[PDB]
Amino acid sequence: DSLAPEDGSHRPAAEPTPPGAQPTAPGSLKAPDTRNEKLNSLEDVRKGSENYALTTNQGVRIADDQNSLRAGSRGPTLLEDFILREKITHFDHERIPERIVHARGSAAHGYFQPYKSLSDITKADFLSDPNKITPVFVRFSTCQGGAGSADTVRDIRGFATKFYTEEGIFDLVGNNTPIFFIQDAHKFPDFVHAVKPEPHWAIPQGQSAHDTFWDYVSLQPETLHNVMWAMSDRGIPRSYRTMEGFGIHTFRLINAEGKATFVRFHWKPLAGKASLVWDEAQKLTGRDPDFHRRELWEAIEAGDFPEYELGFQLIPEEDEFKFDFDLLDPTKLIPEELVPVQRVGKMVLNRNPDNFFAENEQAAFHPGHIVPGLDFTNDPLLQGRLFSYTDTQISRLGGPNFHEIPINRPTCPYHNFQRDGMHRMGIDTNPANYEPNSINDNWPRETPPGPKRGGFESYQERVEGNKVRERSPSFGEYYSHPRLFWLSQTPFEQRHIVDGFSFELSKVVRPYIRERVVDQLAHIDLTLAQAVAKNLGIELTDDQLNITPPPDVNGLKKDPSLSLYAIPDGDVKGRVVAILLNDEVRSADLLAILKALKAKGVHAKLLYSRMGEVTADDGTVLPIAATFAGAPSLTVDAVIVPCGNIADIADNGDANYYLMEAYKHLKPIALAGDARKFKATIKIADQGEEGIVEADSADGSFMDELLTLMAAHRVWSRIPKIDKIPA
Amino acid sequence: DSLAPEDGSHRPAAEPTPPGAQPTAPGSLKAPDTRNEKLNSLEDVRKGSENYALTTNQGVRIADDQNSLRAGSRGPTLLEDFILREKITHFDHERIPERIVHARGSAAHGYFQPYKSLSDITKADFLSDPNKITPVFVRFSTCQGGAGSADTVRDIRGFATKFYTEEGIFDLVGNNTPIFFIQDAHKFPDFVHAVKPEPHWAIPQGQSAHDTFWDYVSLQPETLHNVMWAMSDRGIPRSYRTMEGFGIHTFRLINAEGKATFVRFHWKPLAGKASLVWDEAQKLTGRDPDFHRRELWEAIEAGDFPEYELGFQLIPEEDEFKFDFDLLDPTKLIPEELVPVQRVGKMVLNRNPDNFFAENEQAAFHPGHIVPGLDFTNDPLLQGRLFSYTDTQISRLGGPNFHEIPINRPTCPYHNFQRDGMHRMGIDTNPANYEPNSINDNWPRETPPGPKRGGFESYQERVEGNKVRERSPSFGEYYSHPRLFWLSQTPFEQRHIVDGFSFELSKVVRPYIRERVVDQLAHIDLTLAQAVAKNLGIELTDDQLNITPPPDVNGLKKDPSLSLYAIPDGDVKGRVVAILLNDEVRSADLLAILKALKAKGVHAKLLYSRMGEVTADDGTVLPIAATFAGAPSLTVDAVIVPCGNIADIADNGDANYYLMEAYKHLKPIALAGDARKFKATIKIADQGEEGIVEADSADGSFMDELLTLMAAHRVWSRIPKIDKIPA
Ligand code: HEM
Ligand code: HEM
Repeated sequence: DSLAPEDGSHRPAAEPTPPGAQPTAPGSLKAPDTRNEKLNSLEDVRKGSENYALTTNQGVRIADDQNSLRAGSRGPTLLEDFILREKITHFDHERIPERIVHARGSAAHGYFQPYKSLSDITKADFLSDPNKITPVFVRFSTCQGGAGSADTVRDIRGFATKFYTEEGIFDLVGNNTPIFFIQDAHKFPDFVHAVKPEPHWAIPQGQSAHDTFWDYVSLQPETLHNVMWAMSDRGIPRSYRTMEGFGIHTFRLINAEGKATFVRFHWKPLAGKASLVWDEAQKLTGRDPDFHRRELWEAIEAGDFPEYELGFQLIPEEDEFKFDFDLLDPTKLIPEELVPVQRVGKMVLNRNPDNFFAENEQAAFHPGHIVPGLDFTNDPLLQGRLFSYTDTQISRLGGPNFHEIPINRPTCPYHNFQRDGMHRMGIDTNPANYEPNSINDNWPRETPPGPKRGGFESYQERVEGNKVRERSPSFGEYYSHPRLFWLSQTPFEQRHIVDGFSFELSKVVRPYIRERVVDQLAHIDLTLAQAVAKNLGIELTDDQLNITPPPDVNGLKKDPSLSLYAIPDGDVKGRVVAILLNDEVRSADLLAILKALKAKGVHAKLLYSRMGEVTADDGTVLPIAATFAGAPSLTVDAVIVPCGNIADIADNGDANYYLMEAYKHLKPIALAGDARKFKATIKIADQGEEGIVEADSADGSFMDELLTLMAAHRVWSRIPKIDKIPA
Repeated sequence: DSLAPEDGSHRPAAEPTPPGAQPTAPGSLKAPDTRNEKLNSLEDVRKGSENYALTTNQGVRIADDQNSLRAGSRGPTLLEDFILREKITHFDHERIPERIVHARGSAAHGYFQPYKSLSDITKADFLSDPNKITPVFVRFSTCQGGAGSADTVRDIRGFATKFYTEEGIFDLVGNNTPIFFIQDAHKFPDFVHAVKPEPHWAIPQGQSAHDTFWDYVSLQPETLHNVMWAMSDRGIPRSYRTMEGFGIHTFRLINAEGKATFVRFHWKPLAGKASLVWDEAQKLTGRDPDFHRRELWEAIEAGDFPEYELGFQLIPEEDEFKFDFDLLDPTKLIPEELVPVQRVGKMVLNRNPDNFFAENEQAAFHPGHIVPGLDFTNDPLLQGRLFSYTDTQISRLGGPNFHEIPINRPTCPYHNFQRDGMHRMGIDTNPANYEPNSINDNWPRETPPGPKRGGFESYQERVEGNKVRERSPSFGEYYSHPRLFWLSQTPFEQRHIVDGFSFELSKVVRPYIRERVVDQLAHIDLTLAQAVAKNLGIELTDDQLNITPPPDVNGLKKDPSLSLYAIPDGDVKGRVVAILLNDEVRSADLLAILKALKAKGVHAKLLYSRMGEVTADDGTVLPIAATFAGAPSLTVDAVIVPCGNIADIADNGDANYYLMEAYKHLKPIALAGDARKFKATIKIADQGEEGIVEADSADGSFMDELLTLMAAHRVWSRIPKIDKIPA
């Protein structure tokens, strides 16, 4: 045949295009000129296709790939069909075990560069010079669900970064909240068992809203801090581009003089912090369970590269015990009001992978993979993680040679006396496979530690204690950080936390677990406890009403850096606006709308009651991106309704529903000319309302008003009004 | 210790209870007295818990399961902590590869029994006596998505049954539609690759609504038949209890005299056929991705055992060539108007598993597992399946001894000379591991074929032809079955098919693919092609308008057994009704409502604006099951609103939205007394309308009317009215 069309419409343009303009494709075909040392080094295993003959894996050309070999055209298939058997066998063996946690994830390639040399505090080569660029590979993920679960669940998110440094791979394997649920790695199977689907029936997926999770939390108050972050809007990010990242544990930075400095790692999203609202997130898991995966991929194809600032909280070794919390306790955060985040460098994700399985699914990150200039601490959760990644990757990725899988390979040299193992790629020519050896003059050889290019030596921390299985008494405080978090949130963020706990505990079948969680909230803050209790039909006791609130954290009664929205940081580039078309669109409005959006890097999606095209007043042919039902308001940041023949869409139920949903979800809406007739559906004032942009036409200040609302993300003042709308 | 409450509310009652009344639990604890030979034979591997000490896997009691061993309570974790290392190691290795296809599935144990001896047509032991009971294990599944994807997607469903017979395991591995998409097994990797998530970015999950699927369909017209079924409401079943099951392929039955009879296998749902509507199914993927799994599990815990009647379509050997279609072509169905389904037996699923992973995830089904009395045919899709299941299970389940994993083990004797392999459990004492042998007097020994308890011998079919990779010319007809299916559907079923095609093609980014699909629909039926074209903004050509319709199927212009709903078969037992409460419910209404529902085996869920309890007018304390938002109308089959203080929920946006959503999804709604004020929300006439039950109180005829509507499943007459509602 064949039938790719004559117009060449099958193939997407190899240039940045806005979401939905062209079919997506493998990164190296979408952006062939985007390169980095790692992307180039993968060239040996990239496999093309065009102009090549179809063959078996042994290189034999196939003549007929449509039929098995049989004795007669209606006869039995013959065992000698080696073509069919290789093809079916490889298909039969396609799947590998998904990760134990973080199985649902989306990744991209990029690069990192420090703003200045950090040689006074660390000898890490990748932070030693502002013009030294280090390729990275980043994988973002949910945490509980399987690899086929949905993106916009309520859950913690993983944020893992593989740095291909000149002195080794450093993996920074963090999450989107600055603490973890538990204190010691020994409890990790217990916690993860409690949050994952229950064992009898394997329900629920991607949800902590079930009895065993809340049983565990209620019995293990150390979890309450991260639970508070998960119940807030932090648990439902708008995009991986708009959430923070944290390494959680205190690590060490080691300089050339041997000085150790404690450090906690942060990633700041340069697109700003932004989250969905629960009803929107939950409905989006049904409308588009691949929303975050798609959003990341389309941002990079559009040139809206995710950018993050690496930042360090630095504490001198002499200040280890100066806080009212233990620095080694992963359930405690270090307030930025106490220890500021120093900016360190920028990370840009600018290329999607070519093959998700080969590059994303087989990537292996490990917090153990550190480099000279970095070291660990005794945090008891970090200590046990050091054992687990290595162990799980051998079974997940089939053997001990997972570092030879292309995405995992260092770009710098690697030489040692390790040999064999399943799927061994490297063919070693060294005469010796042991050291010391004389037969190869002891090569490859050990290298002493030094200021640069030196071997790894651990910091010589003094260890003094008996061999004990004991929690440090300093870790036995569970309510002051949850309280600090609570008081740092805005009133509307506090309401959403309450709503999250209420919704989750309403799904817990055993009422006494609900009551025990409420009792724990009474140890954090009474207003919080009472608001959740009222939603659960629970009444606090007199004793509960008199629980003394936990102490402030080093005199802090709040830290605004813990809130998503108290300090504006809203950027609109990369956001999307739905434009609800009609069959006689006033092109003056459309011109003005698209020009204003284009100027700020905001994308548009043209919607209608059907697919195809509609023609504007002026004759302009407009292509329809999707239908009102086909691409609901859940997927956009704002909605504009231009003037024209509004009767065409005024009696359309889907069109009205579109605005009711967007209104409920606090998204800015802009109506021009006769589009103002839609105000009745969303029942608000004859004279108007903050959050609803309206004018006779879409001109000068109309688009400016709409853009200012989008920079603020959502219209929080509309909260009290949304409860009367049936949406 | 003592974390369980002293009223014993942590533990669910060991007796049938309605959905939501008690926490769910492992089958053997929930129904200890429900037994069968297979369930009894698994007792040797069932492990309890209560009153035992916590140990390592080697039997060593653990003292402190809260902490790792470290040097000092704030020191480093020590390598010698063997307890931590075993616990983390086992956790790190929990996952196994998911099934290549049908990775999402839900299973239960039950039993089968034939109505009468079928010895005249088959010597299969399990079909030989009405008193012979055969334990079964059934796994239902979706087909495209991973194990963590959602249940109510649009997709084919798998229906696999493992019969533990006295002469061997027979697995009947079928789907919920009577044909498959492709003709020859060589194309299975191509088709599956096309429907699964696209390889560069691994989107979309659980959906065929993407370009590669429709590209393949457009290029391979053999797919159109199953595609028609998938786009119909067949692709979105209400529950696994309410869908049909088919083996698809023509197999053979072989009696004791050696006569072969062609057979196609059917499962009829005794609960009747019933599906969701697309908007409901897609929203239910977000609100409860585990809806079918949960529904199956809770039906069994309630005593609403899923029941299916096994039926055979039987064709004499000499009638092989008497149809317009080839009996070996799996893209063609055998119309029940031509060859009736003979009732054969009943299957009842009456016990859930104890551990989903151990029993469901490791279950292994193979269509090649047949028993004497059955045989295969040359259907080329079935022939290639024979090779694939064995192959894939060794990698999925770790080795060649997967038949020793408890759920997969036969209940009958198994003895042979096979030895070793990974994870070997059986310790063979036979002196010989080969035959022929004299050292063990040749045991175990082969057995001749015979009427009962004999060895397997294949039916001696004549084979005549050259070795060729060639499709039979008899399979080259692709549009008459699609058209037969189309014409057999009700008008509302036809609209739902049109809507499915239009929705899915609107998600295809390359417009030419949409056009190619429409052209293939114009070879099936012009009305169908025009309606889908209109929704895509596509205009058929004059040549497309003149394509002659394909021929009838052996004189048939329709067959009502292909419709879900043209012949009523509606059962209400097991269905559920939402009851929207208010703070002063009129208990006369509630007593009448609940007793009427209870008499027909219909469940109820009492909803309110919060959790806890509400008090009825006469002091009756009413326990709240869930909130309006917490348990949406998506999860119920009907909604009743009793009288009382309606002002309490009349202003509630969620309560109104609950009715608008239920109304739009065609569910019966019943309003009593003051609850009739809600009619304005759903814009129903003053006089009333069919599908809305209304009266002054919930008495005599009110509940009979509502139950009548529930037996008809949905209110199809309301279809024209739902478009004006913004829901
Ligand atoms: C501060 C606490 C933790 C953080 C921030 C964290 C973060 C993550 C992330 C982001 C991933 C996915 C990396 C990817 O995208 O492939 C991951 C995977 C994993 N984590 Fe951790 N995790 C933490 C605690 C733990 C603990 C305590 C253990 C066990 C002792 C653990 C065991 C695992 C395992 C087994 C995997 C799968 C790795 C693989 O298959 O390649 N995690 N974790
Ligand atoms: C009439 C056509 C087909 C039907 C009705 C069918 C049905 C099913 C069902 C219901 C399952 C899941 C069983 C379970 O619940 O574990 C399954 C699995 C599977 N199917 Fe088939 N299938 C068909 C065609 C094919 C073909 C043509 C092939 C390959 C040549 C194939 C390969 C597989 C594989 C590899 C699995 C996974 C088995 C395992 O891991 O245990 N299927 N199929």
